[PDB]
Formats: sequence, C-alpha cells, structure tokens
Amino acid sequence: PTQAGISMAASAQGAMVRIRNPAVSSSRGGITVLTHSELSAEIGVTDSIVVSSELVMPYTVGTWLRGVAANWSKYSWLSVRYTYIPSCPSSTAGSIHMGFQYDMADTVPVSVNQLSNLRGYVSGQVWSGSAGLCFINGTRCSDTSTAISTTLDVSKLGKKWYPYKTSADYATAVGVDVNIATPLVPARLVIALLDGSSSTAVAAGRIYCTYTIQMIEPTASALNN
Amino acid sequence: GITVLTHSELSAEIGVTDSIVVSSELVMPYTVGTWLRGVAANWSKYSWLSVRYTYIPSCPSSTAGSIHMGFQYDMADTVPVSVNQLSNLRGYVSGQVWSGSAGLCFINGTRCSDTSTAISTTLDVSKLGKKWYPYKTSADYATAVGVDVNIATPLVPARLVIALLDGSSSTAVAAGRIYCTYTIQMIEPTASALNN
Amino acid sequence: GITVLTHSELSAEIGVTDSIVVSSELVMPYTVGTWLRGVAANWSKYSWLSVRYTYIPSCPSSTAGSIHMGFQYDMADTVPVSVNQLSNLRGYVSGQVWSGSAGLCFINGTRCSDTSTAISTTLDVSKLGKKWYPYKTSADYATAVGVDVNIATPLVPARLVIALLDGSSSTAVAAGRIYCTYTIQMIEPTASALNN
Amino acid sequence: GGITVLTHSELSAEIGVTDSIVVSSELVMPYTVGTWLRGVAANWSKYSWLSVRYTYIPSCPSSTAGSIHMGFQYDMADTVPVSVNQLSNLRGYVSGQVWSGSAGLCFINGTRCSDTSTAISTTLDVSKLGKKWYPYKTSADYATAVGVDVNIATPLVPARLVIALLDGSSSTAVAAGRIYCTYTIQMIEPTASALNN
Amino acid sequence: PTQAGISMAASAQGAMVRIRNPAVSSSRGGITVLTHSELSAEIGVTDSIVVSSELVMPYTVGTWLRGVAANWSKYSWLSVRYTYIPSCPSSTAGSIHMGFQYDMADTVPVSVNQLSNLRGYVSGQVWSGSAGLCFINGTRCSDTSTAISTTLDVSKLGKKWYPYKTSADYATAVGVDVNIATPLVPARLVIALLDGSSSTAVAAGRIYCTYTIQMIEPTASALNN
Amino acid sequence: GGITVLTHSELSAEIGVTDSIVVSSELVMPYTVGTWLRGVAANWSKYSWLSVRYTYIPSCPSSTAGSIHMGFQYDMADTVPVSVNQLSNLRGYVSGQVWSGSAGLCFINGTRCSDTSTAISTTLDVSKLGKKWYPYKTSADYATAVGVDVNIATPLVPARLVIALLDGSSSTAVAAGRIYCTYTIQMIEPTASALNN
Ligand SMILES: [Ca+2]
Ligand SMILES: [Ca+2]
Ligand SMILES: [Ca+2]
Ligand SMILES: [Ca+2]
Ligand SMILES: [Ca+2]
Ligand SMILES: [Ca+2]
Repeated sequence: PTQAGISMAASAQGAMVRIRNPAVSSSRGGITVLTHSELSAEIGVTDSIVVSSELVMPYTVGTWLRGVAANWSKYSWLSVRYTYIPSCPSSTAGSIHMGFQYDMADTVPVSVNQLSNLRGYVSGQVWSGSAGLCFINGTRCSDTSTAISTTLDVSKLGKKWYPYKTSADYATAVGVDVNIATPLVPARLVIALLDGSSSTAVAAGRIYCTYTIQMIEPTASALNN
Repeated sequence: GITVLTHSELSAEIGVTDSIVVSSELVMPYTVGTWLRGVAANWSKYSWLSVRYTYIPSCPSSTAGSIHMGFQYDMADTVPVSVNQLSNLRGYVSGQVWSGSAGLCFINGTRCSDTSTAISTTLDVSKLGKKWYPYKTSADYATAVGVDVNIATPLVPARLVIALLDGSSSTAVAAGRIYCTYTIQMIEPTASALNN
Repeated sequence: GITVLTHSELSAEIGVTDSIVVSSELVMPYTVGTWLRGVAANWSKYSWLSVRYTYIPSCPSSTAGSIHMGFQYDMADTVPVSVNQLSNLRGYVSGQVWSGSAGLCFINGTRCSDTSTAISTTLDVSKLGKKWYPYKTSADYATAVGVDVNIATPLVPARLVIALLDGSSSTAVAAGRIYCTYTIQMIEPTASALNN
Repeated sequence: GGITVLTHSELSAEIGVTDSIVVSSELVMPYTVGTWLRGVAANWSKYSWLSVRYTYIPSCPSSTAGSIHMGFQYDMADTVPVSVNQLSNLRGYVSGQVWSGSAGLCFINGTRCSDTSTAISTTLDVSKLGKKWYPYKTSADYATAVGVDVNIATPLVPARLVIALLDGSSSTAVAAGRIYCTYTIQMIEPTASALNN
Repeated sequence: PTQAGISMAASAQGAMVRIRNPAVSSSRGGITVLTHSELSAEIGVTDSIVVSSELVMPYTVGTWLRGVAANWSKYSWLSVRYTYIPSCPSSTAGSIHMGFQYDMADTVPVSVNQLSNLRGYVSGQVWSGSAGLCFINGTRCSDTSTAISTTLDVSKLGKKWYPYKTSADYATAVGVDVNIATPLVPARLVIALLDGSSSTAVAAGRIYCTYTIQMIEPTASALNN
Repeated sequence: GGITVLTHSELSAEIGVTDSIVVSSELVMPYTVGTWLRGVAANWSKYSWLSVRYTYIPSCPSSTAGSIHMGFQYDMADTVPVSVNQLSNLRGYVSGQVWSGSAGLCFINGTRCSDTSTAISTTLDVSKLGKKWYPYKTSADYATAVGVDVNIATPLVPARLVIALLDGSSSTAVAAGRIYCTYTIQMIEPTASALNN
C-alpha cells in the first residue's frame, strides 16, 4: 500500500517474537506489581468448528505467573491481553474467534455466531494478526487495525480482588457445583476455530498473553491452595 | 459502553387467607418478571440500579386481610414466620389487602405527591454483596443451592419476603398483585440460549 | 395557520366480570369519542399533541374487580391475553374498579396535587410513526385492515388495550367509564361528508 | 428518558463464494440484522436506527478468487438488482476481494480505528429514511403483508441491503467470510415478547 | 520496494472499491454535466483467446447513465475511462488486452497482436492493475505505472455531439447496414483475454468505467429512441 | 443514614502458654470476634469491617518463658500454617514475649496512645478485602458450608487470624494473656435475631 484502498496480501506473514525480562515492583502499601508476557496456548484449525476455553486466572494464564503469584494470597487483574500470531502461510484456509464469558455456568458457545456476540470479540484469517507483535515484544505500535488480539475489560468484574486458586482445588470445588466458581475467577476466554481445509488438524498459530497483575497479602508458597 | 433500561411488570399475583402465608422472591432478573427475564438474559452480568416492589389491590373496601413485605440478604438466614419477624427485616411495609391504591403512580412515573398510603418498598442498591451479579436461571440456581444455600449469596443480591394474613376465609381470596419497577445496567452480552 | 383545541369526553363505558375481558380502542380521532369525531372530520389530517385516557369509577367501595390499560403501536402485534401481558405494554396501569376517584381533576384541569391514586395514562406523542396522520373512518379503516393489518400502522398511531377481571359476578357489572382528555392540531380542511 | 439504547456488533450473514453471480438481500430491520438483536428488540414495539453498519470480514486463504458487493435499496417495491452492474449504482456501493478487508475488524470490537480505507464496509444514511421510528416486524408477518402487496412494506422497513457474491474458482461453495453488523439503536414502547409481529 | 529495481509480487492484490455519489451540474447555456463511475463489465479468462467488444455510448457504458441521459437528446463525451480491477490471486494465469476502434465496419481484432496496435492499448496480468483503484474511488493518485486502465481520446472523434441512441433502435439501424452506425456512436472498446490455464472460464476481475458527460437539448424520457 | 456504627473492644480469646507449638485460628467475622459483638451484630443481616485490630495483653509473671505470633490468611482454602515459620510470612506478622505488650493497653480503653512500638498487636487491611459487605454467618452454618467445600467460604468471611503460641517452660498450660479485639463496624439491613445464619 502506497495509495489508499489498495491492499497487498503476502504469501505468508512473519513476526519475530522476543519477550523482554519481567517487570516487578514492590509499591509500598502491600501490592507487588508484575507485568509480563507468556506463550499461553498452541493453535490448530480443522474443517469443523472447535471451541476451546481457558480460565483467565493466574494459575491458568501464565506458566511463570503460576509460580510467582503463588507467594501472595490475592491478586487483581490490571490488564490481560490475549494476542494471536500466525505461524503459517496465507495459502492456509481458516479463521479464528475469541471472546469472553463471565459466569462459568453459562454453556460454552458452539456457533461462530453466538461467539460473535461475546465481549471483546475478534475474528480473522488464521494467517493474519502479525500486526499484534508490537504488543507482545512491547515496541512502538504501528497499524493495529489488522491485528488479532483482545483485552479483558478489568473495569467491570465480580470483585477487584480474587484469591489465588490452584487448578486442582479449583476443579474440586467446581465438581461440587460449577457456581462456586464465580467467586474464584473473573471470567474466561472462549476460542473457536473453523473454516479450515482438512479433517486432521493443521498448524495455525499460537496465542501469547501479555498481562499486568497486582499481588497482595503474602503466604508460604506451599500453604496456598 | 453498557446498556441501561427501566421498566415495570407484574412480578406475582397475590391471595389472602385465615392463616399466615409466607412466600419469597429472589431479587435477580430471572425471577423479577417475564419481560426483564427474557431480555437481561442476553447479557452475562448486570448491576441493580433501582429495584422497587409495589403492591396494588384488586379487591373491595370490604375484604379483610393485610400484606407484609421486607428484605433479607443472607439467603441462609431463615425465612420469617410471624408478622413480627417480618417487621424487623429492612424496608418493612404493612397494609390492608385493599389499600395501596396510590402505589400506582410509582409505575407510571408522573406527579407522585400523595404516596403515604402507598404500599411499596425499595432495594438499597447502595450496598449489597457485589455490585455486578451474574445472570442466573431459576433452574441452575436451585440446583446449586441444593448443595448448600451459601453458594447463593455470591449468585443473588437479596430476596423479598412476603406474608398475608388476617384473611376473610380459609381458602385463597382474590387480593391484588405485586409489580416491580426496576432500572438496570446489564453487560457483557451473550447468546440468549447460552445463559445459565 | 392551523387550528388547535383541547377537550375531554366519555370514550367508553366499562363493565367487569369473573373472567378476563380484553378490549381495544384505536387512538385516532374518529374512535376517541363522539365530539372530536364530528369535528376533526372537517380537516384532512391531524397530529396528536396530548392524548390521555382516564378511568373514573361508578361503583361502591364494595365491588371487587380491577382494570388494566396500556398501549401498543404495531397493530399487527397480538392483543394481550393475560394481566401479565398487559403489564408489559407501555404506560401500564392497574387498580380496583372503584378506585381512580381522583383521576377526575385531569378532566377539569385545576390544582391537581393528589394524583397518585389516579388511574389514567398518556400517549407519548413525543415519538409515534408519522407526526401527521390522516383522519380515517371506523368503516374505511376496518375495510383496509381486512386486507392486511399492516396497512394500519401508516393509518393510525397506536391503540389502547384494556382488560377487566377479578369481578364479583359472571355477568357484566356497572363498573365505571373511560374519558379521553386530548389536545390536537388539525389541518388541511375538507367538507365533513368527504372524509374517509 | 423512556427509550433504551443498545449498541452492538454481531454476525449478520455468512458468505459462500462461487463463480455464478448469486445475488441476495437482507432487510435492514432488527428481526433480520442478527439473531441476538432479534431476540432483544422484540421486547420493544417500535425502534429507530441510529447508526447501522454492515462490515465484511474474511475467513479464507489469499488464494481465494472472488469479489463481494454491497448496496442499498429503499422503495421495497423496486426490483432487486439482476446484474451486479445495476448494483454498483445503489447508494453506498462497495466491493473488494473476498479475502481482503482484514482492516475492517476495528468496527466489530469497537477499538481505535487506524486506516479504514481497505475495509469492505458501508453505512446506512439514517437522516434520509422514510419514518424516524419503525415497527418491529417479524419476517413471517412481513412476508404475509408483502404477499398482498409489496408497497405495504415501505412503512415497515427503512431499507434493504443488496449483496452480490460473484467471481469464484469452483462450481460449489467455498467458505469466504462473514458480514457483521455494528448498530446503535433506540428501542421503545416495550411489549411482551411473543406479542410482537 | 525500498531500493531501486527491486519488486515484490504479492500472493494476491486487493482493492476496496467505493463509488462516490454522482456529480451533476446544470451549467447555464444548456449543458448538464454528469461525472460518475459504474461497474461496466464482468471478466473471465480461458486458455484460448476471447475478444469482447462494447460500444462506448451512453446507453451501453453505464447502467445508471442509461436512465439519466435519457432525458436529453444529445451528449458529448468529455472523458471516458475503463479501469480494470483484479479479483483473483497472483497464482492465477492470464493477461488482459484493451484498445479502441472507431469504424464499426472494421472487423473485430482476433489476435493479441492486432490489438496491440489499436489506440490506447493496454496489457497486463489478470491479477494486477489494483493500482488503478485511485481512479474509480477518486482519491489522490500514487504510482499508476502499474495500473491497467485506458482512456478514450475524446479529442478526435467524428462529432463532438452525438445523439442518445437505444440499444434496440441502434441494432435495428445497424441491421440495415453497419455503416449507419458511425454517425450514432464515437468508437468502441475492444477487450481480449488469453494466456489462461483452463478450458472452462475462470474468475479474472471486473471493469469499472469512470466518465464525465455533457448532456443537452431535453426531451421526455420515453420519446427518446 | 440507614447504617449503624458500633466501635468496641472486648476479649477475643484467652491464651494458654506451652512448649509444644500449638497453632489456632479465628475467623475475622462478627460471630467469632467476641461474645458481645456476636450478640449485637446478629440484629443486622450484612456488615462491613471498618477497622479491625487484635491486640495481645499479658496477665502473667515476667518469669514466664514464651512467645506469641499472629498473622492473616485470606483464601480460606489455604492450609493453616503448620510451622510458625510459614506463619512469619503472612500479612501483619507480629510476635513478642508472652509477658510484654503492657503498652498495647491504650488500644482497649481508647486512651491517648504514647509509644506503641512494644505493643503486640496487628490490624486488618480492610481496603484489600474481597467484598465490602459480608453476610453475618453463624459458626454452625459456616462449618456446614465449608463441609461441602471450603471455597464456598471465601465470600462469607474476609480473612482469618492465624495464631501461634510456642515456647514455654512446662508441659501443661499456664495462663498467659488475652487477645482483645478493637473494631469499628457498620451494621446494616436489620433482622430478627434468631433468623440469622
Ligand atoms: Ca490460595
Ligand atoms: Ca449466566
Ligand atoms: Ca381522511
Ligand atoms: Ca411489532
Ligand atoms: Ca434519441
Ligand atoms: Ca446471615
């Protein structure tokens, strides 16, 4: 693109990811702030729709964050962002879909449509979204009108302060009744993948999450459940 | 970036007897009334802004019987059993099954001057558990409470308790109706058929 | 360069029963009342400015039964069938067939302070289909709707739905009356006998 | 006061891409824009469009030959375009390659829009519609009315979106993209859900 | 392209077309000026050469222009431009060819060669020409050295003023003898498509025409033939 | 207006001093803080902590070997500290000789506090609690709920006070001191006494 309205589709997009060292700061008053990025999930697309879901809580979001936040009893999301990066060619067939849900009791979407309604929805070709790189690496952002990434509206969730929960104990409590969950986690991410070309899954891309968290009220790592 | 509406609708039809009859309504969207149920369901959460349960008679000057309403918030708390019990709960209200004729203005918001008579009460949104509650279905709620009641205080805000007595007969009598005049902020949209 | 008047007149006499009785009135000049019918007909068009249907009892303290009114605008919409249905429609209103005694002041516009009790509602001229509707006759209207209902939303603004129940008997009972207090702008004159 | 204002963005129609110019049309009214709104808008008798915007969003390979077209008609009586040519005349004519438009995305999530010149999307000229307020009509009852005479519809629906999907590479369908609608609406004069037609 | 001489071919080109409202102006003296753009024709390419021809007169050029100019007895072309937009991938095989002829009696070209000689000739890959978008949308023009579009040299035709003719009556008159046509239409566009890959036609692109016309001497729409 | 604000100071728990580290815990809620408040708070459905402060006050000889520890946990699901070490991590960890703290006294009678550095006392960080308002829960009903699953408690109680009483000189108990609580509370949504659970 030189003029206006003209667009050139590459044979394939490429984004070189480099995650910078974590950012931690113990701000007097109690809170310890952490802002970091981590590869949150691996993606694959098929000709039939597939709905994947991931809880947006510490233990689940980040693999590093898991071990970190463990030393604090509570936490408050300050900014959670799931960005998508395509690791395939434009010759690949397929689209992605993401959005959030807030009451785990609600059934998980089953149509690209139902999902179009969720909060912070996003769709786009499996081979696009490279634009969002500047988010993950943390550089100066250019044109993001083409990027595939959504953010959690921390502005309005159940509480500001949630308890650090462990996948294990969590599930155990959800086993009793799902509902016990709402006071354990803010919301969850919904991810759909359809419009693919083969019955056997194909390498689509990957989703990195870049968050900023507040951690409070310390505890021995192993005393936390 | 939300969506806010205000409306009024019959929340439940009332009948009086010779003995006390204690009933209760959750103050959540699904259980307030038909309309707000079928709508608010298209949003994952919601926050009460102004809940008002108003009673409005349907009987003759000559139809002995009174009515009582109040609130409760810790669902685990035992449901009242005497008119006295109910007098204690917050935002109480008593009156003859045929009174409250004036509580009408509350539903067609106009020049509401004379509202002393009015048999209606208001939910103190000002301070309930959380501020944003998730939309729940009659079904899924009872299901969860079936385990333990307390899983409810994080699911609903409070519930309106009601009692009718000092009736003319021992068999139900055409009393009146309770309408709810609510204003709500609903958010985080979702396919209607997906909400539980 | 128009012509504007304001008046009030009996729009329909009411009766209550043991079962629900749903009736409806178009909110067009011809169907509001005798007077405004025989006048507004001398003008091709008209625009509502303030429509108010007010109920006024005629029975004794002891005459069980309630009354309900609300509006609808897409004539094609199905006419309500339960008190609940009617509670949903806009500008609802409920009350005992003997109440509304105070809705009187609305017809002899004076010092209307106490109007809570008042069983009356208002048409939101503020926003209906068109702003200038043509004067139509009961006859010619039904004739056109006989083809398809929808030819009506361009002919009338909205219609008032009414229901009466919780009655004392199973055979009509002297209830009250509904009067209409309207203010209208009528234009583009025409021989009375020519309007359809 | 009195009204109620929803502003949302949901899938309005999935698109199949072929070689034989198939031409469709959707009414620009609540019951038709999308499933979600259809569900809500029902609780209100009339409504008025404030800002209606259909936006095409791809979901296919770059190796997918094809172009898509959109436009508006307002006298429901007019004959739906027979040729894409005829279509290129309508108000808000727009057309691009069935795999481009990736940029239009900023209309669906309501983010900060950078350059939207490459976005396959058109809007509704609300200021020039017959009535300000329309009646919520169900596809059913509408058809029944247009059955007697189409003109009885000009007062039930503001406009119609004409969509053409020509140029492809195969004789059968190939999933291409979706057309989401991002509308701002004023819903009024509430009513029981099942009583609306 | 950063340096000079280096060129990058996209997997596929994309041009988002948006036609702006017509431009009409009744300039005292008689003439009514109209400048508008319309999708003039649909394109397809095959392995064997195909020669298409379109008269460059009101009734034929534009589908809207047809109904408009009907209300005037004569017209004078002021600027006629046929632009091409590719709606396919660079992986597609094929080239286009356009030019003008002025004496309908002349036989229609049959070789990409003969056509190379015509006035305002143009050739180019079926999947290119996206550059010309700025013409149709009517934006600021960038590098057009790559665009596939030609213009009618209004400077030198039979008359300046031609009569509005209808396809019907026209053909009827040409049925008598083709020659009667020269005083009925200025010239015509020739379009060839060969160098394709399949025997069965493939979706190539589409040709939009952007013209500026002068219309004069009014008449009841239906009295015009 | 509407609320009701009590601010009081009563014995929250008597302390026995031994040599084998015995570790206890008390919920930081009305029914558990103390007998008096338990009695009042019942007349109100919900409540919100404004300022909670547990203070240890001796009542033994200076020849009484022993140390006491206090701290807070908030995810009721977490395992109550097994070692005093684990405890020294919690928010508001504090610990001193079971005969000192004489100075903390100025927290109970509400007098003018001179130097309180030697006082064995910690406070509750109210600004960082899950909910602002909690439901008054009876130990009974609470246990019954945590019986099904502990997590069902995180929304019933703000935090838990972990107390450790290690280091002593005898194998049996020796009266050491008391932990009084000095709280300021907002009681709301009144209710019949016996109807609260
Ligand atoms: Ca924990
Ligand atoms: Ca829900
Ligand atoms: Ca007339
Ligand atoms: Ca309707
Ligand atoms: Ca002619
Ligand atoms: Ca309680």
